[PDB]
Amino acid sequence: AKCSKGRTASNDACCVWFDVLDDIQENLFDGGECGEEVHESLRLTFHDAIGFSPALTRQGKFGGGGADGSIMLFSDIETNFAANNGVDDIVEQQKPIAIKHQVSFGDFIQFAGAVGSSNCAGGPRIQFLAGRSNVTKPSPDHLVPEPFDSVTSILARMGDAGFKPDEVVALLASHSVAAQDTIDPKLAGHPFDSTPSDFDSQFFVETLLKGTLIPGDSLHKGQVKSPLPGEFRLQSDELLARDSRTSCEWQSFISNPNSMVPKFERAMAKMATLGQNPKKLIDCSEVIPVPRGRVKQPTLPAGKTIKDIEASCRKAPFPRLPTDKGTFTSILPVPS
Ligand code: HEM
Ligand SMILES: [Ca+2]
Ligand SMILES: [Ca+2]
Repeated sequence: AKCSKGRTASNDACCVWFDVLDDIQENLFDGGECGEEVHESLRLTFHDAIGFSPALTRQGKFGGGGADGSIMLFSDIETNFAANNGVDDIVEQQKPIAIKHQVSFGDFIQFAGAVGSSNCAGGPRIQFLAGRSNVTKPSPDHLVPEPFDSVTSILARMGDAGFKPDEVVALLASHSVAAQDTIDPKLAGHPFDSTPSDFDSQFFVETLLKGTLIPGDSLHKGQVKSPLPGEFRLQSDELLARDSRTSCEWQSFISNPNSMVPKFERAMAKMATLGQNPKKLIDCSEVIPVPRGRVKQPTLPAGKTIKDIEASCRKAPFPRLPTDKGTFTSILPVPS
């Protein structure tokens, strides 16, 4: 098939996404930058997808429709979940966009995440299937994992959805390109790692550092201590990095940074299609750009040493990674 601007799709129905791609890379991702709107976007893929409980379904109860765009269709309901605070912003930006192209909301949300992550340095190229219904029902509450939930409860929430523990760690790779706004509003935009626009293993490293700093005037529900100024640290992430169910895979992304993108692509492709039949969708992965950027060597921050690493696995010693030189430069917030 032939699409706009001299472009080609194996399947004709994918042709609309090429023009969607042009719009969001300009009028949402600012010339395809890996910034706030990509971060929000990528986070939005999860808040839509995870509204999916087969355990609830098995009991004659509605268990959510996963990647069905309901968070957008029923924004009023869903975004006033406490687990969904700060989410209404990127929903209300995306909504008019997906309307003009008459793509379904579920399709659109998975698209923006797939597109934006490709904008990130050493970013992943996420599979993108299309044709999700635009008819669904709002997600039941309390399905989204909270940063103050226990690992045990978090594993069980994602296992219910479909994920084994290894896969959760993989998905969390998204935190490399991430900051918070609602745990501590006064620290809004401070990233979970030192390089929030690179898709690198720095998140897995800095999560294993000891928490030594209180960045705000106090700590908060779901927040623990940071290892570095400018950096925020989630309770859930600190735990998962050290939990013996998850510590070794957490570490695997450090000892083998090449494995991070393909492992994260696999799991994302599951997530983008929770509550969906892939055999009932068409493959428009072509539209999603090839990411630029080499896999970076993971480094220990300036001022840090292997002594600062809370090594939590068990089968395999921590890898000998070099320390950055100089004094540590306090980490700049993600732009407004
Ligand atoms: C497994 C349970 C998870 C928990 C408990 C969790 C928790 C959080 C929290 C508390 C924030 C900060 C939100 C705020 O207050 O502004 C955040 C940010 C973010 N999360 Fe996660 N998350 C989880 C899984 C995921 C997954 C599966 C993805 C994507 C695959 C993801 C992608 C993101 C992104 C991209 C951000 C940055 C948002 C921004 O910078 O505006 N998270 N997460
Ligand atoms: Ca949903
Ligand atoms: Ca990063």
